[PDB]
Amino acid sequence: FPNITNLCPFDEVFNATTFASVYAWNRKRISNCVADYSVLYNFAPFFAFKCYGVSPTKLNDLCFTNVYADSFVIRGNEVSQIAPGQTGNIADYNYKLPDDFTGCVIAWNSNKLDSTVGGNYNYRYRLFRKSKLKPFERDISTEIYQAGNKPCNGVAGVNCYFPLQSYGFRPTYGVGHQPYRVVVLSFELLHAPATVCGP
Amino acid sequence: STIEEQAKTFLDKFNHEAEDLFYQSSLASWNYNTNITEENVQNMNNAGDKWSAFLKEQSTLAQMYPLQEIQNLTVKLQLQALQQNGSSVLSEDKSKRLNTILNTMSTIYSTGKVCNPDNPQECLLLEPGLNEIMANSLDYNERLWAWESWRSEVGKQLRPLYEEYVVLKNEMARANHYEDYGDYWRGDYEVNGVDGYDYSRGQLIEDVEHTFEEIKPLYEHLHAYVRAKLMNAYPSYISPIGCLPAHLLGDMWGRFWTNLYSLTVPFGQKPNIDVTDAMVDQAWDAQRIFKEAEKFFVSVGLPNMTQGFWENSMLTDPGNVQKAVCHPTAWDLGKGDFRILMCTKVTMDDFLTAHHEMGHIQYDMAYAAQPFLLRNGANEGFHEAVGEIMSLSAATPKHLKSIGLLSPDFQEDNETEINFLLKQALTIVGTLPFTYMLEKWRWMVFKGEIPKDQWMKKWWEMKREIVGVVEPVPHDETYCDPASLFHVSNDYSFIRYYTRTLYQFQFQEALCQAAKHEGPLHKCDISNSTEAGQKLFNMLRLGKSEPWTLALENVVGAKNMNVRPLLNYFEPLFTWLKDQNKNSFVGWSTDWSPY
Ligand SMILES: *[C@@H]1O[C@H](CO)[C@@H](O[C@@H]2O[C@H](CO)[C@@H](O[C@@H]3O[C@H](CO[C@H]4O[C@H](CO[C@H]5O[C@H](CO)[C@@H](O)[C@H](O)[C@@H]5O)[C@@H](O)[C@H](O[C@H]5O[C@H](CO)[C@@H](O)[C@H](O)[C@@H]5O)[C@@H]4O)[C@@H](O)[C@H](O[C@H]4O[C@H](CO)[C@@H](O)[C@H](O)[C@@H]4O)[C@@H]3O)[C@H](O)[C@H]2NC(C)=O)[C@H](O)[C@H]1NC(C)=O
Ligand SMILES: *[C@@H]1O[C@H](CO)[C@@H](O[C@@H]2O[C@H](CO)[C@@H](O[C@@H]3O[C@H](CO)[C@@H](O)[C@H](O)[C@@H]3O)[C@H](O)[C@H]2NC(C)=O)[C@H](O)[C@H]1NC(C)=O
Ligand SMILES: *[C@@H]1O[C@H](CO)[C@@H](O[C@@H]2O[C@H](CO)[C@@H](O[C@@H]3O[C@H](CO)[C@@H](O)[C@H](O)[C@@H]3O)[C@H](O)[C@H]2NC(C)=O)[C@H](O)[C@H]1NC(C)=O
Ligand SMILES: *[C@@H]1O[C@H](CO)[C@@H](O[C@@H]2O[C@H](CO)[C@@H](O[C@@H]3O[C@H](CO)[C@@H](O)[C@H](O)[C@@H]3O)[C@H](O)[C@H]2NC(C)=O)[C@H](O)[C@H]1NC(C)=O
Ligand SMILES: *[C@@H]1O[C@H](CO)[C@@H](O[C@@H]2O[C@H](CO)[C@@H](O)[C@H](O)[C@H]2NC(C)=O)[C@H](O)[C@H]1NC(C)=O
Ligand SMILES: *[C@@H]1O[C@H](CO)[C@@H](O)[C@H](O)[C@H]1NC(C)=O
Ligand SMILES: [Zn+2]
Repeated sequence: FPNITNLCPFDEVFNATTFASVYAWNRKRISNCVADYSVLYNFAPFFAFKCYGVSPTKLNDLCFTNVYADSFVIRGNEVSQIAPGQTGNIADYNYKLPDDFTGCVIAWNSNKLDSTVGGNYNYRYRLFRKSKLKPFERDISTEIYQAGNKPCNGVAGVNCYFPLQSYGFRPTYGVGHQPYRVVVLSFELLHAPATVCGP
Repeated sequence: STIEEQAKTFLDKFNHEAEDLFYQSSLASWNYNTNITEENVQNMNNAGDKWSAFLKEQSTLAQMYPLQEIQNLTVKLQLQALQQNGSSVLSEDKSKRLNTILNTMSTIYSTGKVCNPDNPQECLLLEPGLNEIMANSLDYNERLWAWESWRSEVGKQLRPLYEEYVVLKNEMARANHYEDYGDYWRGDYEVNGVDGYDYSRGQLIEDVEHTFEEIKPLYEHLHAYVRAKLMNAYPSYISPIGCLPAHLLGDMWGRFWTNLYSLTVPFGQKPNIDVTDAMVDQAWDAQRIFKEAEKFFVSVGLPNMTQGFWENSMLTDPGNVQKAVCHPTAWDLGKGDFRILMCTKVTMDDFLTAHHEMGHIQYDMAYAAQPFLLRNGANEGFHEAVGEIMSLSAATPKHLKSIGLLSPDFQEDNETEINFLLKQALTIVGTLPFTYMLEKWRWMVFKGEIPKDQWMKKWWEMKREIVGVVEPVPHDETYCDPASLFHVSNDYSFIRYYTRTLYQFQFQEALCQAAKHEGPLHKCDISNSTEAGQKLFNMLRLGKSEPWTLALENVVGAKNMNVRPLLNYFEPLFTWLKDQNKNSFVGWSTDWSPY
C-alpha cells in the first residue's frame, strides 16, 4: 500500500443532502488527510461561524491528531445553545458541548432545503429526558418518558409521553422557527503523530 | 412527582402539538380568505375540525390537575385558560351546518355582486366598485342606488342564513353555560378571582351605556354641524330637524364620516388640505404606505416587520385571478409568521389603516414571548387600540409635515387645528353611536328581545333613535341590513371598536406624558420617543397573562375605561361647535323620513 495523502472529506458532511435529527446526530472522524478549511464559506446569508479555543484564520497552518465533524439540524432560535456553557432543550437533552471545547460551530439557514409545505416531520428532537446529557453524549432511546407516578409500560398516554418531538418545518415559518443545518468541528491534539494538516 | 410538575410537563407537550395544529388551521383559513374556492373551504373545514377535536380532548385532560395546588401562577394561568368555556361541543351534524352558514355568509359578502339590470356581464363588487361610489360620489341618485342595490341583492341573500346562524351560535353558547352568544362575546372582558380588579360580563353593558351617555352631547353637536354643511351640498333632501339619510354618510354603512370632510371643512379653502392628494402627487405606493408605518413603529423602539411579512402578506388587491376577502385584517399564524391582508388604495384612509393593522401585528410580536395559551390581547379593545394610538400621532399635521406630505413650511394657525379636530371627530366620534347601536341590536337579537317578524323594524327604530340616521327606502323583513357589514356577516364582535376608542385616548394621554408633550393632547406626536414605546411595549409583551384592569391601571392609572381623555382631546372643537350651532338645532326627532 502506497504513501499517498487523501483530501479531507469535508464535502461529505457540509454538503450532505440530508442531515440527521439532533437527537441522533452524525459524527464523521476526519483523519489522515489534508484539510483546506478555505472552502468553508458562502453559506446562507448571516450564517454563524463561531470558534472557541482555536483561531479559524490560523487553521490552514495547524495540525491535529484527529478532527471530528458532528452534524444535525435544529430550530433557528436554538442555534445559540450549540456552544460551551449553554442551557436549553438542545444543550440539555440532545447535543452538549463541554466548557473546554476547542473547535468551531458552523450553522446556516436551510429553509430552502429542509422545509416542506406539508411540514417536514422527519427532523425530530428529544423533548423529555430524566437528566441532562453529558458532553458529547448521544441518546437515541425511544422509551416512553414517565412524567407521572404510574408506570407507562411502553404505552404513551396520561402522564406518559413519547420523548421525541417533530419540528414540522414549513417554509412560511419565521427565521426563529426555520431549520438550520449545523456542523461542529472539533480539533483534537493528543500525544500522537498529527495526521490532519492544512496546506 | 408533584401535580405541578406533571401539569408543567403536560403544558409543554400540549404547547408543541397545539402550535402545529393552530398553524395548519390558521394557514388554511388564510388560504380561503385570500383565495375563495370550494376546495379551500373544505381544507379550512378539515383543519378546523382537527383543531377543535384537539381542544376537545386537551380541555378534558387538563381537569386532572387541581388549580388549588399550583403555586406557580403562570402555570395556573395556562391551566385555567385551557378548561375555560371553549368546549364548543356541538353535534357533528350541527357543527357542519354552522360552518356551511358561516362559509356561505363569508363568501357572499366578499363575492357578492350587483349587476346591470340591462347587462348581466358588467357588475360591481362591494370592495373595488361600490366603495368608490359610496366614498367619492356626490349624486343623490347614484349613492341611493348603490346603497339599496347592495342591501337588496346581497342583504336579502344573508337574511335566512343569519336567522339559523343565531339559533346555532346561541345553542353553542348555552352548552358552554352562557346566556346567549352575546354574553359569550362579552366574556372576553370577564375577570374574576382577583380582588378589586374583577370585571363581570354584565358590567360592560352598564359601562358602555353610561360612558356613551356622556358622549351624547359631543356627538349631537357634530351631528347638527354636519347636517348644515350637508344642507348646502344637497338642495331639498335634508331638513334642519330630521335624521341624516343613511346613503350620504361617507361609506357604505356610515360607520365613519371621514369622507364627508370635503363638504364639512370649517376653514377649507385657506388652510392647506390635510388629506390624500399629496400622496398621489408624490406617486406613493402601497409599499410606501406600509414602509412609512413600519418607520413609525421603529422610531419608538419597536422592531421592524419580519422578512416573512413582506414575502407573505397580501397588501394589494390580487385582481381577478383569485377572489379575496379585501377587508383589512392582521394575522398571527404562530411560528413567527405574521401577515396583513388588505386591498390598499392610495388614500389617507388607507395610510392610517396601515398603522392600525400593523398595530395588531406589533402586539402579536410583542406577546409572542408568552406561553402559547396566553398569546392574546388583554381584551379585544386593547388589540384594536394599539394601532389607533399611533394613528393619533401619525394623523397630526406635525408628523405629516415631517414625512413630506405637507408643505416644508406649514402655518399651524388657530384655524388649521380646527380643521384637524373636525376630521378627527368625523372618524372617531362618528363611529361611536354607530358602533354602540349595532352591537346593542346584536345583543338584543342574540338575547330573546327582537323576534323574527320584526328584525328590521327595530334595527331602524334604533338607527333613528340612537344614531340620528334614517332609511331612505322602507325595508321589510326580507332585508338583513346589519349583515351587509363585514364584521356582522364574518362573525366578528363589534363592541371592540367602542371600548378601544376610549382606551386609545387613555393610552395616548399616558404616552404623551412619557414623551413630555407640552400642550393639549391633539398636538402630541410620540414619533421619536423611545421612552414612550417602552411604556407601551411593557404592556404589549404581557398578553393575557394579567387582567386588562391591572394592565390598564399600570399604564393609565384607571382600572376601567374612561371618557375623560377622549373629551379633553376634543374640547377645542366642542366649544367651537357650540359657537357654530347658535341659530341651528342640536338633536333630532324620529318622526321624519324620506320614504
Ligand atoms: C414558573 O415556571 C416556569 C417554567 O417552569 C419558570 O420559568 C423557568 O425559569 C427557569 C429558571 O430556573 C428557567 O431556566 C433558566 O433558563 C436560563 C436560560 O433562559 C433562556 O432559555 C430558556 C430555555 O431555552 C429555550 O430557549 C429556546 C429559544 O431561546 C427555545 O427554543 C427552547 O424552548 C429552549 O429550551 C428559556 O425558557 C428562557 O425564556 C424564559 O426566561 C426568560 C428570562 O426571563 C423570560 O424572559 C422568557 O419570557 C421565558 O420565560 C430563556 O430564553 C438558563 O440560563 C438558566 O440556567 C441556570 O440553571 C441551569 C439548570 O439548573 C444551570 O445548569 C445553569 O448553570 C444556570 O445556573 C436556567 O436553566 C426556565 O427557562 C424558565 N422556563 C420558562 C418556560 O419560562 C418560572 O420561573 C416559574 N415562575 C416562578 C414565579 O417561579
Ligand atoms: C459543497 O458544494 C459546493 C458546490 O460545488 C462547493 O462550492 C464550490 O467550491 C469551490 C471550491 O472552492 C468554489 O469554486 C469557486 O468558483 C469561483 C467562481 O464562482 C472561482 O473564482 C473560484 O476560484 C472557485 O473555483 C466555490 O466555493 C463553489 N463553487 C460553486 C458553488 O460553483 C463547496 O466547496 C462544497 N463544500 C465542501 C465542504 O466541499
Ligand atoms: C387558489 O386556490 C386554489 C384552490 O382551489 C388553488 O388551486 C389548487 O392549488 C393546489 C395547491 O397547490 C393544487 O392542487 C394540486 O392538484 C394537482 C392536480 O390534481 C396535483 O398536482 C396535486 O394534487 C396538487 O395538490 C393546484 O394548484 C390547485 N388544484 C386545483 C385547481 O384543483 C390555487 O393555486 C390558488 N391560487 C393561488 C394564486 O394561490
Ligand atoms: C424623527 O426623527 C427623524 C430623524 O432625526 C426626523 O427626520 C429628520 O427631519 C428633518 C426635518 O425634515 C431633516 O432635516 C432636513 O430636512 C430637509 C427637508 O426639508 C432636508 O433638506 C434634509 O433632510 C435636512 O436634513 C432630517 O434630515 C431628518 N432626518 C432623517 C434621518 O431623515 C423626523 O422629522 C422626526 N420626527 C418627528 C415627528 O419629530
Ligand atoms: C428597519 O429596516 C430598515 C430597512 O428596511 C433598516 O434600514 C436599513 O439598514 C441597513 C442596515 O442597517 C442599511 O442598508 C440602511 O441603513 C437601511 N436601508 C434602507 C434601504 O433603508 C433599519 O435599520 C431597520 N431598523 C431596525 C430597528 O430594525
Ligand atoms: C382664531 O384666533 C382668534 C383670536 O386669535 C380666536 O378668537 C378664534 O377662536 C380662532 N379660531 C379658531 C378656528 O381657532
Ligand atoms: Zn382591527
